[PDB]
Amino acid sequence: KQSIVKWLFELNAKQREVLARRFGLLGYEAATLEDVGREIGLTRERVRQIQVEGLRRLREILQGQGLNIEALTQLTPEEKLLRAIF
DNA sequence: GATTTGTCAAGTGGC
DNA sequence: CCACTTGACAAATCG
Repeated sequence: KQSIVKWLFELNAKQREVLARRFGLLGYEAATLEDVGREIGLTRERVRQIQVEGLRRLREILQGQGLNIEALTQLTPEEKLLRAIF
């Protein structure tokens, strides 16, 4: 309940894999849209589509009154996720 | 100064 | 409706 990565586990593996692969989170190294789709098996574009849904859908999920201020290039990948959600 | 990267509007098409 | 591609496009990117 102390970081974003925890709430990443509320989506299908695709919106999880696409997010983690793209933001350098959870062991993966931050990757281009193309390299993520080549490793999943989808087009460069659909990966952004999977990204935005899971990103937009992560905003809905975060409306559980999480005391938004908690622990929010010097930007560690977790902090690159939040400002991508909202 | 071109290649790469993200993005758009419109496209196929239904293990 | 859905997952997904196609083919354009400006802009970030890199040297």
